Amino acid sequence: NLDYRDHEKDQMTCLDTLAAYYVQQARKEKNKDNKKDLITQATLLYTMADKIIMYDQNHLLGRACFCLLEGDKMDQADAQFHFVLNQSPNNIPALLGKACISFNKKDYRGALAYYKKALRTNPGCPAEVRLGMGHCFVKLNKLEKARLAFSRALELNSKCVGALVGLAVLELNNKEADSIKNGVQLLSRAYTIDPSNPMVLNHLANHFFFKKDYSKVQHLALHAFHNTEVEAMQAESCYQLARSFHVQEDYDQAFQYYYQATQFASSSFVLPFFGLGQMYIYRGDKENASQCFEKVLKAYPNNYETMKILGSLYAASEDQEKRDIAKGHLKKVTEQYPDDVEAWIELAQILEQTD
Amino acid sequence: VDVTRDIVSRERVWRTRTTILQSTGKNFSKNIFAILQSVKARE
Repeated sequence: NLDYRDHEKDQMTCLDTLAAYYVQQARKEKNKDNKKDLITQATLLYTMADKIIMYDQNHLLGRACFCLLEGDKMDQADAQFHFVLNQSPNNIPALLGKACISFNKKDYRGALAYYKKALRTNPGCPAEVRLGMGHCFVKLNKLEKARLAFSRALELNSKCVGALVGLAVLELNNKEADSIKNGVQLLSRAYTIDPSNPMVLNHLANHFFFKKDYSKVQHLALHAFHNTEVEAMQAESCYQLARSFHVQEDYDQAFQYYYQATQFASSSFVLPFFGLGQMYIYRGDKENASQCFEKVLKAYPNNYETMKILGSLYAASEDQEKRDIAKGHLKKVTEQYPDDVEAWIELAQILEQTD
Repeated sequence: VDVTRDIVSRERVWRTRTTILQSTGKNFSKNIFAILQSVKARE
């Protein structure tokens, strides 16, 4: 306000952009700046924005979104997002903030009811607000709903890869049917339009792994690893590298990748625990392969995991801590017939002390 | 010679002397030392 005759309102509207686009730009960081470099500028000017007008339609958005960037205080962010309904909720993303916090607490029922209001009004957003709804239609067995969400997102704008790689992930389960669409239309198209994505790089790597082309899996998994920040993608990017190294009789480099796959993200999937189980067999340190294979049964048993601890069975005699698991594993290979050849040997190798 | 470690490393001894002493079942001494101690107090 130099000579504008009481124009403080537009000044606060100006500083609101400097208190919201900083948090919006902190997520898509480049290679010369860090996260705190855009967080510290988002924390200073927000206090100066609240000197004129406090607690407005967007000022609570900053207090709520400050917690998503550090990964803590979820109840604080949900209680700050609810206030925009009680002050003046004149937009849809004024309410969409609660569903992202409901998603972080593993609440898809509370998130799906909030993502419905995003399509009725359908306000303006280049990010295809229908994409987060198609992302929650992934769970609770709504495959008829998530494709119908990704198709509209692909018809409004094909620039978005977030509506295309989902259909690739919706189609990765069919390995005998629809392979060309899954390696070309869902993997070669998402790659040429956006090569800096570690998801499509991981999926092109795991697709090339079955075709016995290991020259590109290790090349793409290095680029699928350095640009990601959250622990969900990096454990899998290290897991592809250690899987490509195990089949080459290269367990030295693959052991550290198998350790990083479990040290980064342990409750993600059963694959890193099984990889460390088959890896600890090396160098005669098969003691820890049992500890790492114990967590494989905790999710679900497998006909392939039963022979792992049976082969690496340290039970010898008068040792019921370890023979019960070999017996219970052998009871799994006894019914099924996956070309059993040595399965009956390990059966009788325990029953010599017993009947 | 190596014929010793060639055989003592692959064979299996399921039964030996001390095996013979314990029952194959589960007969602890809670039901044994009880009467064993009751006999000493009456004397």
